[PDB]
Amino acid sequence: GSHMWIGVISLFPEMFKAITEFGVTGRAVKHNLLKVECWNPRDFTFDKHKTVDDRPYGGGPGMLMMVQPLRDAIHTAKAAAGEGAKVIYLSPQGRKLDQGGVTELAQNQKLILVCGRYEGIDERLIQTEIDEEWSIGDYVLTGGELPAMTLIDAVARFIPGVLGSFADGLLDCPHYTRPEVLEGLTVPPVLMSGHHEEIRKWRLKQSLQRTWLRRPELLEGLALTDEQRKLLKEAQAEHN
Amino acid sequence: GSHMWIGVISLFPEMFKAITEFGVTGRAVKHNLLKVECWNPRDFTFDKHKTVDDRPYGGGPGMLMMVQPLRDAIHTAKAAAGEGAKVIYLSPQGRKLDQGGVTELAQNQKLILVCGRYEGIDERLIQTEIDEEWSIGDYVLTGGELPAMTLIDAVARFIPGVLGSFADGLLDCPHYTRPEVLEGLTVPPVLMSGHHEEIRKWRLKQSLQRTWLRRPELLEGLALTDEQRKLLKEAQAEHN
Ligand SMILES: NC(=O)c1ccc(NCc2ccccc2O)nc1
Ligand SMILES: NC(=O)c1ccc(NCc2ccccc2O)nc1
Repeated sequence: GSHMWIGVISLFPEMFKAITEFGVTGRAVKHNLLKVECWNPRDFTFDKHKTVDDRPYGGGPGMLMMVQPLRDAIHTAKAAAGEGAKVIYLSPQGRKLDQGGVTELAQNQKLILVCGRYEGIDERLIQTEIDEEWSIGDYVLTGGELPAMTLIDAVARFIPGVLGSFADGLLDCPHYTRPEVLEGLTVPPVLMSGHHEEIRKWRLKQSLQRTWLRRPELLEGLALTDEQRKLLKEAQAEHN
Repeated sequence: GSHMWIGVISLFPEMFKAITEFGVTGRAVKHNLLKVECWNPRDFTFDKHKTVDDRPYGGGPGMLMMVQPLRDAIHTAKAAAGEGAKVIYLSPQGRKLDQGGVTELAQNQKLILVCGRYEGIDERLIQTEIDEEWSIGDYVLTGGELPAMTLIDAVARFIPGVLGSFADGLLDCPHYTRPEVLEGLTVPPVLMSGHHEEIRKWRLKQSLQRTWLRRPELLEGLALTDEQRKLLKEAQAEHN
């Protein structure tokens, strides 16, 4: 229906088996809700040793991805995607991914994800080939593959049919399952009460309290409902 | 030497092949700089159908991980790790991972990473079994495996021997490799000059400018050197 095609450019395409063969994303792939298609720059080399890296001008300790195989791999993915595919580069210099950003990217029916290795890719390729640069967080990894897979997994959840408290901007409430007592610790009685409205308000209150204690800046981004304002006040009063 | 042991609790241990079999982390594993060891809660079930999920008290659409197999898997990993292993739970409610946080976690010789699935794990297990809760970013994924792999990859880079501009808190400068001209776009002459000190100052200036334009809040966290203050001022003047 609202299926998604994701093209991937990567020197290690077999890494993507982690999402295409397992769990909820693996089911999405098998049910044709999600298609992940990989192109390896190594297949676009012409020298005997299939060289995919190159030295940076100006010197420095690191290598970059070699332009010609990377560029040809990208052009080949773009031709397969046809019109309307947004090309994304994963890097620490990119726009910081968050849930609102995930819902934005989920609007695209087609994506091409370029996974950098070594010190990354030539700046002029970013200018000529990349539409948007994104980061999954403020840390450095050995490659863009885990960030690409993270992005795929996150947007996959918004494909209808893929799934069987972040939505209103709060951290999740605590959850409990069997047994009723675990190392002396009991389940909050309200969760046993069967009183659906009390349970809803307890969970909402807990989410508000948790967000306030752990991530108070997230509250500032919100326009709380009357009910949310009440429950948050009660929680802060009980904490005091 | 300063090798690292990482125990992993996961319903999909084969996902970790993505880091243990490929690239720089795969080399780290083969060279015994990094050891990743997985325990699957499914192996700790006793019923015919090997059930690893359970219903949450209070109702709700989701499932949680079943306590008994998860708990037994964790205890088994802890016994293998011996003393000094810090147990980490990956979740959106956790401390936000950044590079300074990565360098903190990299101090541990032993880690145990618990990967949640479904709606996560019982709150009382977090209290009784988990030392620290971490998030790789403000978004929701289908499982804690990609966050665990992200964390492993990031800390792996600080293991001596694993590697062959974030360090001073700035975004990276632009990088260029062959060819000298790419779709009309030329390499900045300074990078061709062989003038090492000019090249260093150009790169530093670019990093400062890039950080200022894309991530100005990161600059506020820094105490800039005289040189950095000068180059940033020049860059802002040239932008104006
Ligand atoms: N925070 C991130 O989203 C992220 C993305 C990619 C990455 N490493 C590959 C790479 C390294 C350096 C430059 C460009 C690159 O593509 N590490 C972290
Ligand atoms: N931002 C993160 O680090 C992150 C970690 C785990 C995750 N999903 C598994 C899971 C989902 C919900 C609750 C607990 C859980 O363990 N999604 C994102």
